[PDB]
Amino acid sequence: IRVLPRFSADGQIEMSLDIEDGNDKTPQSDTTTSVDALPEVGRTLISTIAR
Amino acid sequence: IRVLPRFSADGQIEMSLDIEDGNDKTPQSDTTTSVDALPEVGRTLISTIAR
Amino acid sequence: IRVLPRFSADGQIEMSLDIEDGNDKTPQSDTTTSVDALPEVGRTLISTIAR
Amino acid sequence: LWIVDLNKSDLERLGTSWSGSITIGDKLGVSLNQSSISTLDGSRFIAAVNA
Amino acid sequence: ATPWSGYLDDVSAKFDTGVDNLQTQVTEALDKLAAKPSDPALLAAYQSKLSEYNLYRNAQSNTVKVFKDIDAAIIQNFR
Amino acid sequence: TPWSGYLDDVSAKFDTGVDNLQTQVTEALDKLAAKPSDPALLAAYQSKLSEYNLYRNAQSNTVKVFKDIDAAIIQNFR
Amino acid sequence: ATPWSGYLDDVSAKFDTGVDNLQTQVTEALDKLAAKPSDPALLAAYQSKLSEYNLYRNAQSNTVKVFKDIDAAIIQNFR
Amino acid sequence: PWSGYLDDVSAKFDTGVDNLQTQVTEALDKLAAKPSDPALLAAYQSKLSEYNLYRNAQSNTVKVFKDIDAAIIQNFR
Amino acid sequence: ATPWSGYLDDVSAKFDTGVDNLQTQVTEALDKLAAKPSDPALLAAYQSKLSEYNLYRNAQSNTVKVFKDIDAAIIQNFR
Amino acid sequence: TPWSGYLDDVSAKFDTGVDNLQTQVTEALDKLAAKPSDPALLAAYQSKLSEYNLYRNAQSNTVKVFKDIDAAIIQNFR
Amino acid sequence: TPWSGYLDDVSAKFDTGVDNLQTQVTEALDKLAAKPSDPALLAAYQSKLSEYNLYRNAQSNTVKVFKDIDAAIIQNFR
Amino acid sequence: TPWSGYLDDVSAKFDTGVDNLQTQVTEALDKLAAKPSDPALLAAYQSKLSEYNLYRNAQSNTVKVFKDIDAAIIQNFR
Amino acid sequence: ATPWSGYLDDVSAKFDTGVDNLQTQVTEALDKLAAKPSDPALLAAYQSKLSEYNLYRNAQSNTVKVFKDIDAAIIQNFR
Amino acid sequence: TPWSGYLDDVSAKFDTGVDNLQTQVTEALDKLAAKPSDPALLAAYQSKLSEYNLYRNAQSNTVKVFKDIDAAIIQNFR
Amino acid sequence: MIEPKEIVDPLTPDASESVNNILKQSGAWSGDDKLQKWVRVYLDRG
Repeated sequence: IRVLPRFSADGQIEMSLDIEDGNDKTPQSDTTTSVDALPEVGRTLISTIAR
Repeated sequence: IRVLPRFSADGQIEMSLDIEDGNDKTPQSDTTTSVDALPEVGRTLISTIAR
Repeated sequence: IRVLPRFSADGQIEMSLDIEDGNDKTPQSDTTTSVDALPEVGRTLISTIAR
Repeated sequence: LWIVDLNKSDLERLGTSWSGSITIGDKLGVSLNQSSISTLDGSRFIAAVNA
Repeated sequence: ATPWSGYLDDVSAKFDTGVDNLQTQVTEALDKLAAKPSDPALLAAYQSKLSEYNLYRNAQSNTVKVFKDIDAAIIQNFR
Repeated sequence: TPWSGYLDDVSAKFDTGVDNLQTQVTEALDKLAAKPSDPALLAAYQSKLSEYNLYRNAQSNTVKVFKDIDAAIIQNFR
Repeated sequence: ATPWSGYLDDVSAKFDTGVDNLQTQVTEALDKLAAKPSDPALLAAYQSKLSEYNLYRNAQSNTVKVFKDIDAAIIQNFR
Repeated sequence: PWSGYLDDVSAKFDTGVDNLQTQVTEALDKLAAKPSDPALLAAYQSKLSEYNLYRNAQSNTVKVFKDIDAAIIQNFR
Repeated sequence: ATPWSGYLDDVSAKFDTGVDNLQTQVTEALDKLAAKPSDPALLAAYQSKLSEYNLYRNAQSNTVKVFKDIDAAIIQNFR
Repeated sequence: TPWSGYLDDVSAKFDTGVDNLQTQVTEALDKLAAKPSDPALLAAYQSKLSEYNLYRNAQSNTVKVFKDIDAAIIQNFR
Repeated sequence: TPWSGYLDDVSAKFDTGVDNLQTQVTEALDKLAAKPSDPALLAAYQSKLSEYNLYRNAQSNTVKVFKDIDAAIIQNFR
Repeated sequence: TPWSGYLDDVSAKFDTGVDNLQTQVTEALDKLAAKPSDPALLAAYQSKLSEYNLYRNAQSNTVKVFKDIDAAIIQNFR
Repeated sequence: ATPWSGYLDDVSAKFDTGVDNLQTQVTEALDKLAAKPSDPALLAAYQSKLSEYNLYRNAQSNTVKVFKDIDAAIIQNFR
Repeated sequence: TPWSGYLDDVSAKFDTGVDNLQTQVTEALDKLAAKPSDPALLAAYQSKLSEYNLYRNAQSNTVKVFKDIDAAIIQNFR
Repeated sequence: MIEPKEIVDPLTPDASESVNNILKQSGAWSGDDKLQKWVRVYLDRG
């Protein structure tokens, strides 16, 4: 996560955000035990501004 | 031996001297206690001025 | 040997002298009898001025 | 210039280790403190002593 | 930001996406042959996979250098 | 309006001179990358990669020489 | 529409149109040999065809490279 | 800060290649841990060569704009 | 983690852990056989084992050479 | 170190990047020299020596590439 | 030292910018000369010599640039 | 001249690893040649001769691989 | 007196005085080998001396070239 | 005498080393051809011919190594 | 979690005063030695 916060005059917080998360796209292996035990989440990236 | 001599008025002799003396370092290799009748001496370097 | 002669009125001869002499290095002379047959005479170099 | 070095050291190892294997009835192998297969199909024990 | 990728990156990646799964096939066939080194079927399979992999990596690395040598030749003339 | 000088008119002759090489190179590469083991593919891509090399070297050298002729004439206006 | 061909393309094409039929002969040979691998009449023929194919491809490539380097050396002197 | 025209024409390349200045270091210190992995070697080759071309093209462009300016300034006199 | 290891060490260890205990099996079956050299069961065992150990070490050393070749081919293209 | 340039930093990355291979190969050599006919010792040394070879090659080529980049930039100060 | 100009200052800032490279390179030179077949000594030398080369080139172009600025200003006194 | 480079050292390690083999191989030969038809001498010789063969082969290949590591570094000094 | 000698001469001669007598040792090893080419201990001895000599001459001449190029680039800025 | 180079001197050291092998090997053949089925003759010829083989191969390989040293030095005069 | 503090006073006991307790309770001590005294005296006493 990268962020830069700003204080509004109205008691609001504005932030410019960059978010990246997931597991990595390993080439090494896939196998039933691995898929069974360890969740495949995606991998996702977002960049935006919100207040 | 390298040398440069100078004659004092007092008959003192002054000279610039440097001396390298020794034997060649052994080749990291075998020898016999009789051959150690060919004796080790170090490798020494001296450089100075003397009167 | 290399030399340059100079005549002095005192009947003295002056020379600048450089001398090299020796056998060439043959440290791996194989048989004992060859060394016994041939004298080792160390490679020596001299440089000086004399009258 | 005086340079001086001094050293003392005292050391002691003493005791024993063990491992082994049995077989019962062609039903059960047992192995203690071996990563082996207990391949012999017959009882073996191995002490180790050092002093 | 999204990871920056150039023209040489593009050219290189075309091979990786061109060989769908070779990159993992050669790992599985190894774990198998290693489990049973003396079966001719497993040997005959692994010989093929390892050959294909070797040729893929050579053709990739040569092509990237050929392109780098054109770009470096053009940039010299800006002077 | 897209403006073109004399050097542009020069380099453009090469681009129009090779009708489709620009495309063929990419097509051949995309084929080969799918099956990097067919000798007919490899031999074709070798030939068209090297024609694509010589094309652009000849282009940039010939564009440079005219710049040097022009700068030489212009320096004498004083 | 039809391919632009350079000069090197013409050189390669001389080989391709030189061995009129070898390209397919090799494949047919392989197909039947693989159908019945233990026949020395099939084997004795396939050995010849495969060797001819190897030499053909090799000569073709080596030739192209030589012409490439002659051209490159001439072009360099324009600067 | 204060920044001339040449500084601008330079910074154009920096802000152009967003992340390569980092990626070459991260690829390097991955590879240095394990020099014999083909997947690390094949990546590093392309990143390093891209960085090379980047620095060369930047330096030649700044050189040319300098010499256009020096040519004009020589005529004020 | 282990004292150190490159990618080649790993490829080697994959065989050394793929044949779980063949090293000790062969090391001991010899100590049986030598003490009564003329028993046909003991012989047939030792034959079957030593053939496995042979093929194992053979394919082990060949695989390392092929990966060293593939790496050298890429490192050479950096310069 | 008294002083270390960027190139030194690059080389040191490789050195500190391989923990102990420098000595591992040295020890393996002496072991094998003690029993030149044991298959296990042979199979060990083949691996260590190959790894060492690749380490030195990769190390030395990078330094050269970085030298040429700097030389090219320095040239244009003129 | 007794007298130094601005160009001398610009120059000296490199001679003190690199603390000891001036000796390190001569040191490594004879370590290698004693045993020119040691890989570690070779690798150690290659980088120190490259850094010495770049140090001298970078030093000299700067002094020339400053000379040309000063000559250009002095030309206008008349 | 007791001068011995790194390659000389690498080779010497084998010479000093096989302390006596160098002569055992000749002792066995002489006593075999004294009576060629004896199983105890034949069985001894075989086991010594093979060890000497593998000794000299590992000795020479190691030397060559080191030489090929050095030469690839020295090439980059330019 | 002693003959005059520049800086490059000195950088060269640091090798000829560093490798104490290799230039003699190689000719001795060759004169012994030519006597009986089929002695394993003589072939094994000569291989090392020849390799060391080769490397020594390479490192010497490459270093002299590098210094000659560092000098010419300064001498060019005098103008 | 005709002009002879350093490579000629090196080459000739071998020939003058093996004083008589050059002809011993021919006489052995002339004899063996007379009665190809004499084991006393065969046992001699096998030895002479093996010696000749090793002699010629050592000769050529040595010459080539010196050619490649000289070529590598001559390259840098430029 | 971070927890800074201002420091104005030296340690109590001294470093040396503390080290000796550890050394003696460990048995690592060597000032009992018949010989190293000649040197150690200059370091500890000075």
